[PDB]
Amino acid sequence: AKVVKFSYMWTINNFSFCREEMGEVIKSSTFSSGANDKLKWCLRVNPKGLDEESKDYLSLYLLLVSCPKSEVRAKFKFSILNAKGEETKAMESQRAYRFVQGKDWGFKKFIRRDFLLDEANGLLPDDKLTLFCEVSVVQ
Amino acid sequence: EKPLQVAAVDSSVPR
Repeated sequence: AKVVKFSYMWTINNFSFCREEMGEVIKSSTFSSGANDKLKWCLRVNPKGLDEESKDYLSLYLLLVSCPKSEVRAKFKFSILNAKGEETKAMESQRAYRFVQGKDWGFKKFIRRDFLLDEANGLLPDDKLTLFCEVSVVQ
Repeated sequence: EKPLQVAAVDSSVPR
């Protein structure tokens, strides 16, 4: 199995200005590996959760935005950058998931929002949420 | 009360 590792850091500025609706989606800019294979990825966040059951959480997904092949398998890992600059609260997929164009995989309940908004945890310094994604794609 | 994070992986489909 041939594997390409790559990563993306996303800073969401003005986090408290997100819309107060569970529908709302925010997406990152697209990013890619160096393998030069026409794959484009982005991150997707539901700041107020995906749906009623998850409304207390922030949801976080990896989306394969563009891919001219039938499928690609990839492992992934998300983390939050704290006010010290270190990664915290990471979660990984453990195994590789099958992506096709337009498909996303991730965590409906990535982190409870009240924890996020709790000043003492230092995860929204300056009203900014910084997320780090590591991806390992099978080539 | 509720877990801080749930490591269950799924695909963005609202319920």
